[PDB]
Amino acid sequence: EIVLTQSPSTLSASVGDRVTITCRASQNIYTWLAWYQRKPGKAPKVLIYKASSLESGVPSRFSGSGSGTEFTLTISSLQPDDFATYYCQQYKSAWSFGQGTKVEIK
Amino acid sequence: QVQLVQSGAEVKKPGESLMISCKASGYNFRNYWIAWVRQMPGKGLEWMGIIHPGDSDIRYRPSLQGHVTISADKSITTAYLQWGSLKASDTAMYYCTRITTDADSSGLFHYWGQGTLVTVSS
Amino acid sequence: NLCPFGEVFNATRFASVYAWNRKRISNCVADYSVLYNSASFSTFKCYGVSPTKLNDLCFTNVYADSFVIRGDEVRQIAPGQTGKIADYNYKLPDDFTGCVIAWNSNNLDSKVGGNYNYLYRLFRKSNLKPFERDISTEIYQAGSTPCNGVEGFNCYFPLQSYGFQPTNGVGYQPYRVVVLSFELLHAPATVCGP
Ligand SMILES: *[C@@H]1O[C@H](CO)[C@@H](O)[C@H](O)[C@H]1NC(C)=O
Repeated sequence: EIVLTQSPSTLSASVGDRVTITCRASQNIYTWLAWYQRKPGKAPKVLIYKASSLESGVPSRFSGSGSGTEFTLTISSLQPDDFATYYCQQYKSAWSFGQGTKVEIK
Repeated sequence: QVQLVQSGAEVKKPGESLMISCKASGYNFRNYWIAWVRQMPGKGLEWMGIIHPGDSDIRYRPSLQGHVTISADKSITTAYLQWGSLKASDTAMYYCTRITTDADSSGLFHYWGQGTLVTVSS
Repeated sequence: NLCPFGEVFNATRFASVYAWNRKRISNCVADYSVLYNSASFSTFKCYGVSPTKLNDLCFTNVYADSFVIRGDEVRQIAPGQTGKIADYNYKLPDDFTGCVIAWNSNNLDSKVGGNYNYLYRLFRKSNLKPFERDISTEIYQAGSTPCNGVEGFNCYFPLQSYGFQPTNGVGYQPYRVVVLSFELLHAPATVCGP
């Protein structure tokens, strides 16, 4: 059983701003963290896998970094399509998701 | 392109029998794990079980070992989730995901179905 | 009678590679054809003796040693091959007569959340001479500073735990491996085919 935490739970900025999302792990997960984007009432879409690899078709603004137990999601420039909620799901031992972080306009 | 399509939402009485399906197309149904994920209201995403068609290998969580049943029909390429007897705590959003397998890992939930709300009430 | 291959292949418990289980089979009649024509085995590679030519040719006694490895590490169970498993855990001699039967056991030996029962040795100071096992778990010294037995800097735990899951890569599924080995001595041929 592995529990993950996201900080901050809620964070709002304007278009073009730099958004940093931190996912912290209970124990060591190496680099088996994947980042999802979920629109309200829609299936989540994978953005980053292996904690640093971009998925095909995702804009290059999203970036993944970190290893061990400290992970970071960085949005280079916020844009109207970036407004959604984000989950950091680990898959080292058994699939487990974070509580999620919701972003919106300011 | 991989497409997963599920059925519409159901509203059932407790104690009944419910079967919810998820149709998979765009890939070879016999060589990819498909997992069921449940998101109860007020709780985060949480898997229930996995099923690999071709080997007929079905594995559930320890807590839900004898309450839900996963099944597959490769002739039509659908994955079924059925309840022996619906309870009051089974109301949630149910997802079917095709696991993209990576080495030394539990696999990545890559493609998701549109989801299906299930509500239990009297 | 019949040679008891049932309790070595269909056994419910397989030992790890650092403690590979050895069974001496002798004084019975060999039925290797069932081994070859089962078609349920992923890999069945035989050196020295052809699979279709071992049915009649017979020996004095055979050793079946079984363990569980990774899927991508089954290429290392062969003479003159390197790697972690083939150097620190299980090394076959270049002049090898037995052969390797490895079949996938993803539905048995892998459990969701991590099956950490199976271990393999990762670090040791000397290579393995053919056909022996080392079980000693003393913390070896990586550097020149003595660790006095206790674990710490420049002294690591030799054993490492396999994490087996049903959703691992096809090259990382837990493969159950049995190795057959034959020897020639002055003893009469106890084990022979039909
Ligand atoms: C036991 O192992 C043999 C191979 O030696 C196999 O042919 C047989 O089917 C196994 N038993 C069962 C019940 O499958």
